[PDB]
Amino acid sequence: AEWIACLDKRPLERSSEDVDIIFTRLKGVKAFEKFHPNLLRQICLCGYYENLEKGITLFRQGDIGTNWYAVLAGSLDVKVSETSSHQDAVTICTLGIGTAFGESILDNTPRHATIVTRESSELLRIEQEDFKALWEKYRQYMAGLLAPPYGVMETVPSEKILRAGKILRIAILSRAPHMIRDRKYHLKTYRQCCVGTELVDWMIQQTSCVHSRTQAVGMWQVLLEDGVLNHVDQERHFQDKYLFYRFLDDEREDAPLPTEEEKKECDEELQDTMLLLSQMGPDAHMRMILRKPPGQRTVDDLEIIYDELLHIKALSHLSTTVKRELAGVLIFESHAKGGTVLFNQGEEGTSWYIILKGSVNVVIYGKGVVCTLHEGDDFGKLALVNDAPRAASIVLREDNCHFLRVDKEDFNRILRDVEAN
Repeated sequence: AEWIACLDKRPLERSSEDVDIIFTRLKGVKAFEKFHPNLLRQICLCGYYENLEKGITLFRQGDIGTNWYAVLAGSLDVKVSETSSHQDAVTICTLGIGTAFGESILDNTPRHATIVTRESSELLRIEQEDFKALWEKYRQYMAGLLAPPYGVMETVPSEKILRAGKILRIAILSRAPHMIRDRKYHLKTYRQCCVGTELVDWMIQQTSCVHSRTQAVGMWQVLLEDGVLNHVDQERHFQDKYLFYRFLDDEREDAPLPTEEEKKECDEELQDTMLLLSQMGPDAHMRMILRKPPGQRTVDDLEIIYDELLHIKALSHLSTTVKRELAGVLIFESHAKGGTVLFNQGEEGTSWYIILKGSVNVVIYGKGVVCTLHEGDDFGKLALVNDAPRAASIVLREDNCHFLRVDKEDFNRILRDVEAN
């Protein structure tokens, strides 16, 4: 609440002291995590703070705009009308925490849409003049965030996960050496690998009971999806079964040994590693489960899914019992190539989408890109209660986008199923 007072101060009277407090609060904004320190600094020096209650119209389709924004909290509905009356505006999508919008002020272009707060919200705003100055001075650090024509239409293991893989392999080679070895299966020999069930066994017994095998599976998956732990053949998902997996370091015949320094390192630096995977586990697990058809999920899968839906803000306007039923019906879909068209304006639709990873461009004929959506954002909700065709097109803005999808047939079945009480 301190940063708010800093932003509520005049720009010219802001000490680099204030700038530091505002900076800290803003460094975490999804749309900012890719900003050059100096850029995010300028913003802290010229930006303002707005707190809006639900139901307020920030601005209207057809007007000349005055500010650029970043959602700090709450969410907003983007509405567009095909007529001349705002009465005919339908909600196209919803913007959430971390998303920015309003860049059409750069060339004085009239707003393509009407934005209405959907709930109590907090925004960071930058006025026209300032924003234009910033854009000219930090363009290359923005061309990936802004919709065309101000930005562009579109745009191996991790480093942390690659370290956890290292740290576990040594703890296993240290405490349970017998776990990594050549294994004979069917007149064939698999070199230096581990066994699914035994990895789970070992994870549970190490620090923290981890409470369950399922939890363990999610945590190992975190490594297998990032490529540090791979199924001896190719499988994309980790299974608590008699299947062989291999760590990266064991990819070559000859391999170095944890030369004490590491062991000393692993020793101390292992505890947090488990806690880290523990945190990152539930997600990886859900995306592995949702790949199973609605009728092939165990009582346990649905719980793992449910647990995670509770963290999805786009679903916070739904009853617990409703979200419970949703786990057995949710659909998951990813697309590897940017430029891919999820659906086009004019097509029938019956699906509501929520973004898990990536971003998309919302295109409306004759106008172009009216706004870009990111993680946490959702679109197509109108298709769950209305038969009108898609009022816009959705195009992937980058590679490897993940989505959560809810279809109208399944949503209604649930809504009435819950009327049975």
